[PDB]
Amino acid sequence: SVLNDILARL
Amino acid sequence: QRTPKIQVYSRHPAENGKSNFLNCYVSGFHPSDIEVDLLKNGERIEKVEHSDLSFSKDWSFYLLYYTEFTPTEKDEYACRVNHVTLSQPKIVKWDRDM
Amino acid sequence: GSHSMRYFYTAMSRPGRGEPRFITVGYVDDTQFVRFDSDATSPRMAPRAPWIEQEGPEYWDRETQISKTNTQTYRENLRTALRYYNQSEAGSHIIQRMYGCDLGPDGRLLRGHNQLAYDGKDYIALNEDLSSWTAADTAAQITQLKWEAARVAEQLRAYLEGECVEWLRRYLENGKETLQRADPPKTHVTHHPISDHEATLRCWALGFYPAEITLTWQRDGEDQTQDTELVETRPAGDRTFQKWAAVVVPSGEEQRYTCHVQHEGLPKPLTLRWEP
Ligand code: NA
Ligand code: NA
Repeated sequence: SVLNDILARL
Repeated sequence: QRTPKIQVYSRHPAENGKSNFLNCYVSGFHPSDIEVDLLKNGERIEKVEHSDLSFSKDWSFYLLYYTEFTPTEKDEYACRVNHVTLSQPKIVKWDRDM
Repeated sequence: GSHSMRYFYTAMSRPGRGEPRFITVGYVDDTQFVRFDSDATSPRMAPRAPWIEQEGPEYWDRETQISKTNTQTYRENLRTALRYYNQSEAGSHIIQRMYGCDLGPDGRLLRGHNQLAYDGKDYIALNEDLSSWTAADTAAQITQLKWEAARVAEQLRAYLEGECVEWLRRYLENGKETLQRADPPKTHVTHHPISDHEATLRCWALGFYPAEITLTWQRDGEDQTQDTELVETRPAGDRTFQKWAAVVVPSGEEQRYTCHVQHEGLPKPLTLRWEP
């Protein structure tokens, strides 16, 4: 299952 | 920019008359845009599938193109590959011993 | 064996040809099991292995919504990268990401991974401690500072030690009959005359899973690495892999050469020679 790391940005 | 490696080969050791799969494995390339055709006697095969685009530890991409075929003594098969790193499309002939 | 799970993200801009494409593929060991492609008519995380098909609608909905969000996040990341490298909007560029967990033979976390590349060059990597970053250049140092402020490593460490391991163990159990089955190579040596002076011995390994294998030629017991043509391990299309190693040998000297095959599907390392 994928990581929910939305809000991380370059 | 990294130019593709190309291997053309069969899923199983080839026997004239027996159904098999023709594989064209394209790897080591960057960027990701690439054109691959499987050729039978110089003509583009229509019923070709390919794996989902992925990449290796060194970030270079790879793809497998394949089609079902039945090798014969005289039919010539090949893979034609175009990539930004290539001035002209590259044709690699299927050699059943490679 | 030791098992791993990996997700691979690719975002590819293409000015003049629509918004950047975003793809995700997930692997357990050498088996791909999901894919997402923003170019699809109705983009969804979709199954690519039988043992994941049984996951319920909540699974597929969560994976899809995260991937659709990731499509937008990585288009923003591509715009950011242009500012970080003083690049124009006319060129094509690529961000790649891989992350996931490795399990030891005991089944516990061996190590975790999270790395990014920009245009095929390493950009930033989570260190093995899962708490510090290695930036490759001054652009990646800007990202590092942003990720230190947003506790990105902390979230990754939690995922990599917790959910990533737990999901991998679940997948390994559900796909036990394939994921936890090594297939040994079928091996042979072929002989291809070059001249009356020389011939190629080609040591084949076919039908093996997983892809990790070692093929080596020895001449009188001395490894022939610098004189061996070794093709890249290649997929057969039926989940297994193929590889060969070839040396050019003087005609009549073939019996001095031995091929050695190591693969985790084998009870013992194999030694072969040409059998005329
Ligand atoms: Na986050
Ligand atoms: Na570039």
